[PDB]
Amino acid sequence: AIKKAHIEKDFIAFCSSTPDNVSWRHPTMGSVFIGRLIEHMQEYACSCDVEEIFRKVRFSFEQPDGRAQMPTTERVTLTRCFYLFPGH
Amino acid sequence: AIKKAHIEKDFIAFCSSTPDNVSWRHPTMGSVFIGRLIEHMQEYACSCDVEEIFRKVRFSFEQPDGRAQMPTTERVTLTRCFYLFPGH
Amino acid sequence: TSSGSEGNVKLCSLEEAQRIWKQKSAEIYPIMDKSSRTRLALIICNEEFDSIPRRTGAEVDITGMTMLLQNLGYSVDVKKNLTASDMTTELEAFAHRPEHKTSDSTFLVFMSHGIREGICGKKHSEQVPDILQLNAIFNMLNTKNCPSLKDKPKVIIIQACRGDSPGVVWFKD
Amino acid sequence: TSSGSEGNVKLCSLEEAQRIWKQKSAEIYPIMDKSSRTRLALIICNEEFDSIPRRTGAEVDITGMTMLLQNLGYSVDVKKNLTASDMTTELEAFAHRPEHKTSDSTFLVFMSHGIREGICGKKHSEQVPDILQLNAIFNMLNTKNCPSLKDKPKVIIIQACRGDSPGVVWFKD
Ligand SMILES: *C(=O)[C@H](CC(=O)O)NC(=O)[C@H](CC)CCCCNC(=O)c1ccc(Nc2cnc3ccccc3n2)cc1
Ligand SMILES: *C(=O)[C@H](CC(=O)O)NC(=O)[C@H](CC)CCCCNC(=O)c1ccc(Nc2cnc3ccccc3n2)cc1
Repeated sequence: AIKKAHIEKDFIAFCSSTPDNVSWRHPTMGSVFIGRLIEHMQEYACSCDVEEIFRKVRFSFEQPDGRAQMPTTERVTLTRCFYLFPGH
Repeated sequence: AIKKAHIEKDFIAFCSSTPDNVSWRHPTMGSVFIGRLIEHMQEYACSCDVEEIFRKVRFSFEQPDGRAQMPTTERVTLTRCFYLFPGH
Repeated sequence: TSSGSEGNVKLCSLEEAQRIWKQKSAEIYPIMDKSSRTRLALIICNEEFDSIPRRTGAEVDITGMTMLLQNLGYSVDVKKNLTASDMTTELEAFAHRPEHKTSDSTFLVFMSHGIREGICGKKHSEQVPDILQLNAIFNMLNTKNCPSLKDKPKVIIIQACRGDSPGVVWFKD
Repeated sequence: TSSGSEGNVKLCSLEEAQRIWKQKSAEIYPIMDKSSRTRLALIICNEEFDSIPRRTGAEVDITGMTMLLQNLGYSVDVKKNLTASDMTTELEAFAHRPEHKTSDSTFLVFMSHGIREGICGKKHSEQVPDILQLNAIFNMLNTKNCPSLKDKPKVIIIQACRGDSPGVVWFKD
């Protein structure tokens, strides 16, 4: 027996900036989006789902400085909450 | 005094299907995505933020029938949870 | 009762509203006072087309979405059967509405035929495309072109095909 | 202590794990048993390019992301300085890995220069573009081309420019 499945499902993309716009990177400190994402994942993977975490990353960029960027979540087909349950 | 603001922020797009794919519509019952969205908004606007609601709409499409489609959330720059607080 | 302004939308009680505001700190979009706010929404729906099949049942969608957005406190503008150029003109006009200044959010609803590239205008054909891109919608409503909606949720809902494929693959259990 | 496998990632306690599983019904992605699962992740990072500026500091990103994904239980493959064609070949190979069958999820990380159209390969120039589109990444990892990851979260992270604009507008208070 054969069954139908959605061709595209359970995806989430997270980009460092909005379309048309630059993303910033420091020669010794690395990319700000990457560093920010690691920090937030380290902090919130235990209590928040990945979509929640990505929103928090976005919020941390809310107030623009001299090097503004706004990380964007794209093409989301997550039907459920993705909890990482670190330690398990 | 002038201040900088992100050019693109606080957006959420919700599409009826995934890229490349059809979205379904009944001649007397209307579009399934639209009908499903209304139902979920009526039910969950009181307790869930819009991003949560859209995920629930997606979940309702999880099991494919003869007319499968998967609603997609796109280009999200919501930095906060958007609660509708119906009645307020 | 559905006889109230919010119709069939389940109400958020004062206790529930206080609980949500307490559970999360400064991670919720601020809502303006009900007595003063001027919330705006726009529905663009194409049903009758020059060269592509009629979108029978679209009226059900218009009714449902209009009533829903009104229930949620939005004043709904409904525009029907527009070309991509006409949609652009309508969107630009929407972005210029003074009410957004005294609003906390907005909803945009597009309902039409669609292809991979975007949303079909009434004049669309394969020979001469009449398409509004999603990219254009975002640009027209961003901080540069719509400063009044700065920091405010802009929800875009699109009912349209995005191609001709059925969206499915087979698998065996 | 960060001396454990999860390093600096804050641990989810058994009480917290039970509370999350109780608060939400059947709206969480199932996690496979730790003893048997074979979680896979892939990082593609381009630092040195033929015709565009060197991505100094990329090594910090590689280190951080590799360690983070390992902390979260993923076996990380790291590939450096690839053309768009080479990225495609690597992605196709990743989608064919037998470990995905005994996995519950995957992470894909892309770090490079980028333009509006997509991610830059090592050979990219304005005259002869070398670009991998985000659309291609999704297609290569979907149910048709990667049946092993059916029903499983596929997280794609992209560090790249998406154009030349600063991403800001001015306003007065
Ligand atoms: C693509 O451009 C358009 C998008 C649009 O909104 O118009 N879509 C189409 O043209 C599709 C073809 C791919 C629709 C063509 C119309 C044919 N309709 C059907 O075959 C059909 C059959 C059965 C149902 N059933 C059904 C069951 N439950 C519900 C519940 C709520 C709403 C609708 C509904 N419909 C629908 C459609
Ligand atoms: C576009 O294709 C690339 C994307 C990439 O990831 O390489 N981006 C660039 O080429 C941009 C130019 C638009 C980066 C060029 C490098 C110049 N860097 C800076 O001017 C700069 C200056 C200061 C800082 N500060 C800073 C402060 N805090 C942190 C914390 C964490 C990480 C980094 C960081 N950096 C950064 C960059």
